[PDB]
Amino acid sequence: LTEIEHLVQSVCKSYRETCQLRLEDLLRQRSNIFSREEVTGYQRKSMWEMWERCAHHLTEAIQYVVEFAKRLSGFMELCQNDQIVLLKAGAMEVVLVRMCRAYNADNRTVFFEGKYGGMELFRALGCSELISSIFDFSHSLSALHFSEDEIALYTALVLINAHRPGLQEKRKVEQLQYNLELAFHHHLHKTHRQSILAKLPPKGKLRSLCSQHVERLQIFQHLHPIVVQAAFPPLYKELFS
Ligand SMILES: O=C(O)c1ccc(-c2nn(C(=O)c3c(Cl)cccc3C(F)(F)F)c3ccccc23)cc1
Ligand SMILES: C[C@H](CCCC(C)(C)O)[C@H]1CC[C@H]2[C@@H]3CC=C4C[C@@H](O)CC[C@]4(C)[C@H]3CC[C@]12C
Repeated sequence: LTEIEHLVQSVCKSYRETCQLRLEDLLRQRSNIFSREEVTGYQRKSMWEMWERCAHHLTEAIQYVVEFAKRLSGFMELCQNDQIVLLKAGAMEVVLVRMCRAYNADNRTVFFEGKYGGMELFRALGCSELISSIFDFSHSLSALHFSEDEIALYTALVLINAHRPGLQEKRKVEQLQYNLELAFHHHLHKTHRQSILAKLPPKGKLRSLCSQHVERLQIFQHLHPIVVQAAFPPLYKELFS
C-alpha cells in the first residue's frame, strides 16, 4: 500500500534471500554441540589453518551482507564511492549483528562448521580478548530476541548511515536512511516491539568492536593472506590492498 509498507516487505525479502543460515536450522541444531575431543582437535590446529577457515567463513559472511545491500531499494542508485564507503564501515558491523542468530546465550556457544562451540574453539588464533568481546556483544544482543524482520530492518539502518565520513552525495544517503528509519519505527509499532529501541547497542560500541575486529583481520591478512573471488571488486581492492 504505502511506499513504506513495500519498503518493509523489500528489506525483509532481501534479508530472507541473503540471511545465509536459516533461523529454524540454527535453533534446531543447538543440541548438536562439539565434544571435548572435537574442541581439542580445533585447539591443536595451527594458527594459520584456523585463520584460513575463519577468514573464508568471515569473507563469505561479508559477501552475503554485500548482496543484502545490493538488494535494498536505492542502494544501487548511490554513486560507487558511497556504496564502498557504506559497506566498508558497515558490512562487518552487520556480520557482528547477524552472529546473534547463531549464538546460544544458555551455554555461550556459536554455530561453527556444523556444530555449536564456545570461544575456546578458537584458542589457536591467540585472539582471546577480541573473541571474548565478540561473544559478549552477541550475548547482549541475544536478550532482545530479535525477530527476523527486526534483524532485517536494523541491519539495513546499520549500513544506510549518512554520518559515515567520506560520502559524496550525503543528501541521497539521508533520503534512504529516513525511509528505513520510518519503515523500522512503523514495523515495531505495528508489532508492539518499540521496547527494543531503548535496548539497541550504543552506536559507539558496534563501531568500536567492528574497528578492533577489522584491524585484527588486517594484521592476519598481512601475515598470512587469503584470496577470494571479490563480489564487489572496488570494495575488495580497498580492504585487500
Ligand atoms: O567479495 C568482496 O567484494 C569482499 C569480501 C570481503 C570484504 C571484507 N573483508 N573484510 C575483512 O575485514 C576481512 C575478512 Cl572478512 C577476511 C579476511 C581479511 C579481511 C581484511 F583483510 F579486510 F581485514 C571486511 C571488513 C569490512 C567490510 C568489508 C570487508 C570486502 C569485499
Ligand atoms: C568469533 C569467531 C573468531 C574470529 C577470529 C578472528 C578475530 C581472527 O577473526 C568467528 C570465526 C567465524 C565467524 C562466523 C562466520 C560466519 C557466520 C555466519 C553469519 O551469518 C553470522 C556470523 C557467523 C556465525 C560468524 C561469527 C563469528 C565467527 C564464529
